Amino acid sequence: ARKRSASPTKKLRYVKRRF
Amino acid sequence: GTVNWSVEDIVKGINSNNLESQLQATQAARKLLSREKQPPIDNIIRAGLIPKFVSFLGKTDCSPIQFESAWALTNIASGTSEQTKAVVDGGAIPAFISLLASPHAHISEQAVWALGNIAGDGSAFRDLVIKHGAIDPLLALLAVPDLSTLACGYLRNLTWTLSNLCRNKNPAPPLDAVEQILPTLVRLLHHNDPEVLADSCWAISYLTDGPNERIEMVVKKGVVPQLVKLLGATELPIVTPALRAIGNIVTGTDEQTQKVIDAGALAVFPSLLTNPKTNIQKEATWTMSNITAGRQDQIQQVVNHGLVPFLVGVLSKADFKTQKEAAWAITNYTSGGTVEQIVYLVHCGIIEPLMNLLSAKDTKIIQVILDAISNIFQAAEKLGETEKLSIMIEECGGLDKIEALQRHENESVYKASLNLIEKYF
Repeated sequence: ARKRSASPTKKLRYVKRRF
Repeated sequence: GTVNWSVEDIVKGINSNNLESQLQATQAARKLLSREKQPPIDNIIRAGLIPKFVSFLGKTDCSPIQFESAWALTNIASGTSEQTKAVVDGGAIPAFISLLASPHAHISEQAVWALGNIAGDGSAFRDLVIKHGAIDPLLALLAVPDLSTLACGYLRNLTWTLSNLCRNKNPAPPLDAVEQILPTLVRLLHHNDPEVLADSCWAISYLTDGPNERIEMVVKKGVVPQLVKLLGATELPIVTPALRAIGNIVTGTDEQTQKVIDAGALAVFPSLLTNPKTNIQKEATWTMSNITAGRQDQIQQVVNHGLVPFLVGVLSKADFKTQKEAAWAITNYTSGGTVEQIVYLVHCGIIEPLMNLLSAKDTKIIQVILDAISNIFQAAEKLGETEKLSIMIEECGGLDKIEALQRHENESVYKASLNLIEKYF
């Protein structure tokens, strides 16, 4: 019984445009 | 006035040595870059305007052009990695860091936003923003007796930028930067604004997505109880990151997992394991799978909270990804549990859903289910009740599935099914 880490996030860039 | 300008007109205005014409052209560029559909970022870059905007960032004598250029550069940096790189190559990082200390709150906020975009590009630009010394002024902006005195949007932008400074791995953020940011992050995690809470939880989830030492850095600040409280929140944007953080924490040592259990987390899982949002169910079942991989006393606390029936329910009906997480949880339970805990698991009705899941196409879930069945059979051997379990599996129709898997393409499934049928059937 080993611990299983989270799967890789597919969103690699988090950015926001100011409207 | 400054609406619907051509890039040619913007360039003509910015190339003039009239600061007011430059300001109006920069505002026109900002408005062009703030349009809903397809802002012409590439045209602005190709016109060579980024160096001009970066230079304007330093016009302390003209705060409006500072603000307009900061907004324009923020929006350029919000695009592709190449466009963010174009902003960085113009020297914008130190100029924005210098603007963080501006006496004009809107300019400081815009600089926070721009640095957030730059750091959100990835780990390289994140660490470069850190090396230029952004953390100290960013945190100084939050060194106030009561966060409620700050403007809501200002505080939200600061929280989001800090979260981006905690984001990404390979490599993870520098340890000293994490230690510098964490106290303010806990303070924000105790704020009342839903967006600030959501972004603080996302930051904590980033920081806990790593080895046990990072998890320890986080849990030694005492955040786990607050994370559990937020796990119990009504707003999904808060519950989702809180749940990811708790799951990350329980991927660590048994003592960190026990800190999660001591804070009352299990009491929330009846709702989480029945949550109408599939992602919450999947993440909660994965968290449960990592908790059942712990000590026998931790498995026993899972039992006492009445969560085994909820695992049976998720195994019986749920999205296949959630059912796969539930199969993992059952296999870990049977691997680490006592004989009494395993027979309790069987008494709750695990066998029928577990057998019904052997009809799936995924090989790994089949292997996991067969391992769990082997563990349950070992438990029944120590009790001399293997025949009752064999009858329970045969009446369910699982013997058919196992003798069919005997002909499976994978070697491990083949051998495990044959071992089960040779040893117990």
